[PDB]
Amino acid sequence: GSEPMFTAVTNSVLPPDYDSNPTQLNYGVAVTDVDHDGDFEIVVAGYTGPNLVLKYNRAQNRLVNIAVDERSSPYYALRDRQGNAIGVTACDIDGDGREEIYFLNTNNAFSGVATYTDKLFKFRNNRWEDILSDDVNVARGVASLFAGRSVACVDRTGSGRYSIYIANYAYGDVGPDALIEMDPEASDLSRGILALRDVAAEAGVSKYTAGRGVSVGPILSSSASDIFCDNENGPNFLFHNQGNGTFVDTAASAGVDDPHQHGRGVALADFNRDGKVDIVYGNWNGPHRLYLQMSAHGKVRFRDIASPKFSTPSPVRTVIAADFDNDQELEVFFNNIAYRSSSANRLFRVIRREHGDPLIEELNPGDALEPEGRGTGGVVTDFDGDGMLDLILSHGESMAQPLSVFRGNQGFSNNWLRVVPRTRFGAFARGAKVVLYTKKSGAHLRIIDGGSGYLCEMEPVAHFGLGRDEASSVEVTWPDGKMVSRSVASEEMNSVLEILYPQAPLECGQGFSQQDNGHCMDTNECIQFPFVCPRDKPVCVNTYGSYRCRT
Ligand SMILES: *[C@@H]1O[C@H](CO[C@@H]2O[C@@H](C)[C@@H](O)[C@@H](O)[C@@H]2O)[C@@H](O[C@@H]2O[C@H](CO)[C@@H](O)[C@H](O)[C@H]2NC(C)=O)[C@H](O)[C@H]1NC(C)=O
Ligand SMILES: [Ca+2]
Ligand SMILES: [Ca+2]
Ligand SMILES: [Ca+2]
Ligand SMILES: [Ca+2]
Ligand SMILES: [Ca+2]
Ligand SMILES: [Ca+2]
Ligand SMILES: [K+]
Ligand SMILES: [K+]
Ligand SMILES: [K+]
Ligand code: NA
Repeated sequence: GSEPMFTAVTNSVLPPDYDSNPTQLNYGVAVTDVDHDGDFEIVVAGYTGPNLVLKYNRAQNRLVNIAVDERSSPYYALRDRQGNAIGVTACDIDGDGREEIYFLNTNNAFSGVATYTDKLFKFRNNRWEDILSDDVNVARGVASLFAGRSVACVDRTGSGRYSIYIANYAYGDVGPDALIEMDPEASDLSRGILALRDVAAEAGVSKYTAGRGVSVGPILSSSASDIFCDNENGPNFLFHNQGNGTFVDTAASAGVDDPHQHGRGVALADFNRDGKVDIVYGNWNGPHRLYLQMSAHGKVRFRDIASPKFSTPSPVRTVIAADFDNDQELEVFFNNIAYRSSSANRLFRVIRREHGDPLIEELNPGDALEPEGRGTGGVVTDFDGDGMLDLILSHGESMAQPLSVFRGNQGFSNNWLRVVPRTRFGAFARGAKVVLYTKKSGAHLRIIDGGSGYLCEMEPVAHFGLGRDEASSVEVTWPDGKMVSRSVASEEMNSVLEILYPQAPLECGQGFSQQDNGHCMDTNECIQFPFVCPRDKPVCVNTYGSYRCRT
């Protein structure tokens, strides 16, 4: 409630300067591995100015920009100073195990027609090169001149090669959303011929909307990647993956169309830890939503549980859900833009309860309050590898301000585990679901972020806080449905586990058991008895991960 969660470390780790943290207009931020060396770099969309690629130097304890102003540098093209970048994400589009980097540029346009193309950078011929406008693609209808906002990776058919969802901002009947991916039939990767196509129309997502936020993962799907678009001046879309690379909108039916509000930052999470994916998002000067997935009438239906404080209107941009203090409960961070007046950032803990809905608790964001911050973007990542998530905030639009960097103040003695699933080709498995079964605390769910938070993309890591507890096993579900269950050894606690795509006896913890298919599932205590309920509360009710006894 009262103790400050964050300390600013900007001045020691990323001081305002010309080269690495300029006073400029920045927008989205994405975390990926740019130099294939295992560590993650932080890619910043420069709206007026170069894009930044920040790499942690342990010797100096600094984030240093490696996209230096040097034409001979392999990173030089990434600067794209002429591009007015807003959205960014990174995804392996060609299946080489390395991520490409997409910048949505919005030069001279709020909406409709823009004057400079988006960029999709790939490392080849020993340097980063734009492939959207190269010989192969320039006439293939994949580089267009539209305003837009967020982008996100989508493993559309479970192939392990990503499509990139492009949330364009239409003006009338100009500027539909796009879904860009590799065209295998026109590609020859042995010769570096990477042919792209837009499949938005055939996939069912070619819509004319005021695009804002996007999130991707198994929301209604058990394993396949659905797409949630929180738009403005109209309904949100909840694109249910049909299993054949196509999507059908289900938002109105599911109760998340929210047609009279204007979405910004968005994240997918399981707040009540019932294994069903929930949706949190900010509404621009509107009632922020925390939608728990429920199953009313055998049909799926989301229910808002936002408290009055949580839903208090603000000029929200970035929304992130993460366990900043490793205490097992997710926090939600709101990066507000102080464009007309002071507008403090907000932090809430969402506390799973034994009975009923989670409890929403306002926290003190400490140095991350930033009442004068023009917040435009942000990410979480553990860039220094100490097991505590770090927070980076970008600022811009209406006032040039440097990036800010924060470390957490709380939960140092709590346990943690970080899980990194890989695709069948060795890339970050964006869109994968990771479930951690704890010894006594039930099951925690993460989705690896392919794009979230409005304009951003978080590190490709399922970061679990374990509090005082320990892990029994992990379970990874890839978008294609492959599921791997693995015990976590004692010595693997408080570390990063890599989980490879599949080319010890299983521990499922309390409330769960290994089924005939080899995977952990809920134990039904009500039938697995010596009878569990006492005389005075004799009716047993089975729950996911537990049970309750009532009268
Ligand atoms: C892609 O699949 C959709 C959905 O197919 C239905 O749901 C799937 C999960 C599976 O159960 C299928 O057998 C179902 O048909 C197709 O849309 C359906 O198409 C049929 C045939 O025209 C139609 O009668 C259904 O009403 C459609 N259902 C929905 C929900 O739209 C779609 O045609 C498939 N497209 C391609 C190109 O394969
Ligand atoms: Ca790296
Ligand atoms: Ca690649
Ligand atoms: Ca849930
Ligand atoms: Ca927490
Ligand atoms: Ca850290
Ligand atoms: Ca149970
Ligand atoms: K730029
Ligand atoms: K909306
Ligand atoms: K702010
Ligand atoms: Na654009």
